[PDB]
Amino acid sequence: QTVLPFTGIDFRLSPSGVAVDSAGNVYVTSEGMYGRVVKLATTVLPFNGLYQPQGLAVDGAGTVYVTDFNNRVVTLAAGSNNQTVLPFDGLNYPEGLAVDTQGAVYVADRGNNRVVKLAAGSKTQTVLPFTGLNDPDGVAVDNSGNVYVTDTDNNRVVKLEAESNNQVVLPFTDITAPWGIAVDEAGTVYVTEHNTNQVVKLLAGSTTSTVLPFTGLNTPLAVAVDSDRTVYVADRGNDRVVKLTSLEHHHHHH
Repeated sequence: QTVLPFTGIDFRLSPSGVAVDSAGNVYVTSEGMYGRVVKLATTVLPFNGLYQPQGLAVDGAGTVYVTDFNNRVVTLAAGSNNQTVLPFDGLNYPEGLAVDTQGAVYVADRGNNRVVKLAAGSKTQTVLPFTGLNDPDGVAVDNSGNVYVTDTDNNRVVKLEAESNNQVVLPFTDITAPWGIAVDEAGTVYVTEHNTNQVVKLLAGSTTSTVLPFTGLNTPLAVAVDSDRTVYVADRGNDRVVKLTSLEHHHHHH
């Protein structure tokens, strides 16, 4: 277990989201009235007008996607100084955000109890056929197009299967108010919760989740997983990002 050196900044880090790109750069949303996206290669990315930024994601091209409480999703192409606003419509306190391998953008529109999707280049959104959501917070999408959502106020993690289009509840053990979510290349789902200061995982097809051996955690809000399967957690209560390196047999990938 390692604390990332987010040093050389004036402001309180106040992490609300974490993401890792191809090259191991780590991106964090810094949640204040003045919002920022910070990158540890420490730089503050040139986003303008972020107000309490929440979820973020980064795709294979290095484009960074961020939701905030001005009810929008903004993107910044790699290197660019001009953000664009994606044409989502009618968001209400969007929290988690995910981007799939085809560039579609998924937003947990928490205030509207829904997950909305915008295909790449599109300008009309679709509401995904989830049922019975109640203040959903985190969203993730795996390589097969399965969508996972932390349905926070129903104390469950749901998965919209791409093959059946049916919603199923994943067997996480005694989960309460799940918040952050991420999915890795093997379909392992990682979740944080408001209730317990634990980060838990569930292997694909497994019947029991396990607790990851992090130690110092206070209020883990966000989780990300890199291609080595190292896990990163926004440990909000201690103003830091912690990572837990995977076993060596996971550090081969192409």
